Amino acid sequence: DIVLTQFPGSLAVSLGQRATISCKASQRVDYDGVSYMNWYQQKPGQPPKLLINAASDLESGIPARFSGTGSGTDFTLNIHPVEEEDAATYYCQQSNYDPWTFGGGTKLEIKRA
Amino acid sequence: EIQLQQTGPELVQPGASVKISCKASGYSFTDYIMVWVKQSHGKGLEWIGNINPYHGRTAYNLKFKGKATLTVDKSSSTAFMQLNSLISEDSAVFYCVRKGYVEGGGLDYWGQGTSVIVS
Repeated sequence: DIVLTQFPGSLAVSLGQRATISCKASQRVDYDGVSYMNWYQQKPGQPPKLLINAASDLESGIPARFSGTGSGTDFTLNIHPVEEEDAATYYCQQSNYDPWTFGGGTKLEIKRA
Repeated sequence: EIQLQQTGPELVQPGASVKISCKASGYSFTDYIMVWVKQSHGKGLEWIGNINPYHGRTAYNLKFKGKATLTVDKSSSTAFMQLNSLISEDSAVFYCVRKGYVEGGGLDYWGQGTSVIVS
């Protein structure tokens, strides 16, 4: 099965700065120019929340400071500028083949005074 | 608004089996597949398997083959999952999430989750 690997596992970024979260697939998750990579956000004590589907489509209601890019086996989630409510854990997930798989997740921390 | 009401918390003794559920609403139940996920304590998620509620079709992650069985009941729009041979390591949170195969390919709405404790 296609394994997803997220780097790093923890990240600390300053308010107003850019956070870049990477996700590597073991095999290509492309099909017809459509990358089947999704991104979810999970805050403590809460179920995961969908942010982007199909690599770069922002789900409605999600702030435009979030964006996703990539194709083939390399994908990134970008948050710029990062805000305080963005402290959470982020997971990538592919839907190209079975079984469906998620990356290990990356915890984002905000640096303040 | 799509709604995924899951069953409540469970404490189970090793060797036996629970049978959580998850009632859907807010869309036609048979239009989308129901996928299940094990969110073990303090870690990342694990896919368990999906089911097409229309024909009952099913596909599992192999690490959970033989442990979890997915079923559905259309008349009451509920997807239930059963876990057997339960053991200390099965202690975790289990979510049911809806997947839009013919809508755009996203697991759009998750349920709040069920906490199973084996002990």
